Amino acid sequence: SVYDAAAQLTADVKKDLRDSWKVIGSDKKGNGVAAMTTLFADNQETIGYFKRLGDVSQGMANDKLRGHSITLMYALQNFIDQLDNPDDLVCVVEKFAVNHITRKISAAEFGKINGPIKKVLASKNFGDKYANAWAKLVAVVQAAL
Amino acid sequence: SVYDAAAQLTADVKKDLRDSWKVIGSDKKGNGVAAMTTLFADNQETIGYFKRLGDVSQGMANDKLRGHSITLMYALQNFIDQLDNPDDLVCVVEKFAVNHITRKISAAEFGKINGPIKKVLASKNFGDKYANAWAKLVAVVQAAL
Ligand code: HEM
Ligand code: HEM
Repeated sequence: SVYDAAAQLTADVKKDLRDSWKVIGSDKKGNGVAAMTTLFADNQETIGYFKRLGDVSQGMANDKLRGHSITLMYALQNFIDQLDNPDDLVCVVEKFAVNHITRKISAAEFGKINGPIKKVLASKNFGDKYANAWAKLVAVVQAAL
Repeated sequence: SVYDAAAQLTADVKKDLRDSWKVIGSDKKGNGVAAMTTLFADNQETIGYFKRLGDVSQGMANDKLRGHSITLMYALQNFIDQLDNPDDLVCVVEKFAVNHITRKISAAEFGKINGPIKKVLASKNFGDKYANAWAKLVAVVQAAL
């Protein structure tokens, strides 16, 4: 249940998400591409889903990958801005869930983004505490897939 | 090209876009839904394209419409944030262009959004100069359609 999942975002979790987002959200292009390049490197079996982006190994030099990556960060920005209102958070989460259901992405495979996020956070000196908070937000999307 | 259309956005135009967005972008849920409802009210022929959203006459109460509307405002947020780097603006514009090309939305039809934006701007007392500035931004996306 996406609603029960959203309820897991307690005061402490929301604070950790906001505090860490202030840092990682400041460079959407850089951290967005970093997150994607990590996903492709750690889970090569997911590259097939991104055929439209072309040669993803090119990283920042790939215009389609850069456009996709920046936009992905705005989806996260959207989630963060809706933390105050559960009903709005859920409707935006379900919107993005549809974008992935149509691409045949399961909850299990969507969860593969946790590794990349933990690594991007770690590179900014944000440890497991923050990685776990972000896993709870990702879990809300997983509940809708 | 799209790059040409973006590279032409002048300092004055960018100033007007940023000043007006400071206001209309501060209430994404409210202004996003208002923009969509106005599109359906003045251009009823577009309603069919949004069948996935269900009964759009439900307005704010329609969770699918609300989720879509909030997300549309973040696409605009994305554009505004990329104004000083045409290369990044172009790659995000092309990304959203694909979302519409796949739905068979022509450049002419995409331009139907200008009416709603003009009315939303007007509700906050931003006149013709501002509407013209936004039409130029919309024209960048049209260059990709
Ligand atoms: C924090 C997690 C993630 C977020 C917020 C997110 C967000 C997005 C957004 C905003 C889009 C563009 C939607 C569209 O225009 O159709 C997208 C596309 C896509 N996502 Fe994700 N995504 C995430 C994780 C994943 C993961 C882990 C996978 C795969 C294992 C995945 C697979 C896809 C695919 C295949 C596309 C289509 C790309 C294209 O052809 O343009 N996403 N995602
Ligand atoms: C300021 C201009 C506009 C922006 C920034 C914009 C942005 C968006 C975004 C972000 C999406 C979601 C893409 C996806 O998840 O697949 C979308 C979907 C869509 N847009 Fe637009 N759009 C604009 C104008 C228009 C206009 C004028 C039309 C029609 C005449 C249009 C038709 C569509 C359709 C049919 C969808 C698919 C809705 C669905 O089934 O979820 N858009 N748009």
